[PDB]
Amino acid sequence: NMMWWRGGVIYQIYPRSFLDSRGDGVGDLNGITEKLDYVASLNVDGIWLSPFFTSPMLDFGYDVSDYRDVDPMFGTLEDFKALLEKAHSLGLKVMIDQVISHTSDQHPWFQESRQNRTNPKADWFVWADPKPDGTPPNNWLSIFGGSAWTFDSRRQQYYLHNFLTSQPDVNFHHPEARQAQLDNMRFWLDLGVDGFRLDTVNFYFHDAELRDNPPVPKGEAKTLGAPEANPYTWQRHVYDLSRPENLDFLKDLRALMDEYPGTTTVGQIGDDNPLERMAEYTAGGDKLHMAYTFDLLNMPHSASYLREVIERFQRLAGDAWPCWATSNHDVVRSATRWGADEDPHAYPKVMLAVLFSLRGSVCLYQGEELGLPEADVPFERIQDPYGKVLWPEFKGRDGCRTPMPWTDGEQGGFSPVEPWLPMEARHLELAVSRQQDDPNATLNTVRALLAFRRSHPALFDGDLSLVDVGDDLLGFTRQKGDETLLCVFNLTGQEQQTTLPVEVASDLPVAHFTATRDGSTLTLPAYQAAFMQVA
Ligand SMILES: OC[C@H]1O[C@H](O[C@H]2[C@H](O)[C@@H](O)[C@@H](O)O[C@@H]2CO)[C@H](O)[C@@H](O)[C@@H]1O
Ligand SMILES: [Mg+2]
Repeated sequence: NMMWWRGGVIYQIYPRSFLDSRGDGVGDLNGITEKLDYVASLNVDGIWLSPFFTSPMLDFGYDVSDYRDVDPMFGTLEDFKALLEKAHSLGLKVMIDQVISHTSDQHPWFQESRQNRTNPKADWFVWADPKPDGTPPNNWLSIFGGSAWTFDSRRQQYYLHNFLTSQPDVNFHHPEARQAQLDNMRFWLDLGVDGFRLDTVNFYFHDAELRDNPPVPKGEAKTLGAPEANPYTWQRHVYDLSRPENLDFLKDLRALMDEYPGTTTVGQIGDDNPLERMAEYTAGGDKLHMAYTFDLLNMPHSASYLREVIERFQRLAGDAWPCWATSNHDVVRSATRWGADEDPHAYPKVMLAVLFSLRGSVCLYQGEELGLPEADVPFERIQDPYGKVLWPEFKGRDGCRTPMPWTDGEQGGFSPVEPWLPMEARHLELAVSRQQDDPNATLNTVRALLAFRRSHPALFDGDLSLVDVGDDLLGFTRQKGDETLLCVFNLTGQEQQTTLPVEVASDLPVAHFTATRDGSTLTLPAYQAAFMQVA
């Protein structure tokens, strides 16, 4: 089945916070290998591993110094091969992150590049002369704070970095660099991986003319890939990323992926118009297989908003394929980000039902199946550098990166010592051991939802058609050939009622969800979901 990815569910693993098996407080590959049975018990189709490659860990993995090796803190290449084999033996696909838009400054490429203007790798990165007054070439801002340019005295030149200063951006306008990254991907492809999560996929190319970005009109909706307090949201990003040439490169990338049947790619979109960019990137069947945005990774979460997102995406290319995610290593956990003012146990269930019922692929973040809320990390335990620039208006991403609670024992059974990030007390209450045999628990709801999803083709890659179910409900039909399912969701803490826009043949029960269908009237209690078979 070469089309497993088109509708499949992927479980994201953040290597540093999954399981420590070496007793150093940091998660490693062998721990993941140890918990692959649990992962498979989740009824997911595969996994996505955040960067485990050689890195100074300034951005904790996303600042790579060696693309073709495992950082000794996570383990070895052989350990990864073992992980891959065990995951394959359990029927799990293995996707790994690929951070090719920027390297660490400790990467040999940049170490050679920064020496002068004539060295073999001088144009592998984005270098530019200062303005006559000595200031950066343009008004481009780094997401992690300050200018996107940093002066280097060896070359008398600013280098570009959309993120950390220790994360210089790769110059994709230089062909040999692009090809170098392609080969770096071919390495892992030859190892036998099942796919790649493409980090900052729309960031690859920049405007070679280094043109200034226009400011954002005051009172307009800021970009969804950054907090409000970030000055990065003050300007419209048109020249610093999302260049036309990128499309071409995508094709190239796709071609590489096409050399290995069964493989797939999911790109991370960070753009002013994310749905349009995703649809543009995943259409044609000759570029990205799929991609995800920040549309479901932000604050709005009502049925009206979800309807708006779906409508906005359906406006675009019909041959595009979205991947939907409500949580990851960059945002506040959905149980808190979306359901802070909702029921702690009831809301995540129906939210996950919605996520699993959307047309497209799914990214399920580690712990989200347990309904884990965001952890409040104290200032002296902050690890993420992004949490030290906008404090206290923005405290970084460490809250969603606290270690996985396997038991309610010491350190959640994550480590025999104090972990790199502290263990959340609330997470101990929602630990796997406490949750493994609880029928009312979120974990079993996830298992049942995914099993139910697996048993219905319409819920894999069927068409989605919105129906009028009212303001405070989310209703649509999923249709694939023989099957047509009516899906209605109540995301509120109140009982909702509606008249069925279509006629129903039967009810489809799943995971203790309860709704009453009397005549033409469907009634859903708080945080309940209703699946039905359309006549
Ligand atoms: O590797 C740097 C950074 O990139 C990714 O996230 C970015 C995203 O691409 C941007 O659009 C924007 O939203 O900033 C994000 C980081 O806050 C990675 O997912 C992230 O882990 C990494 O730090
Ligand atoms: Mg370890």
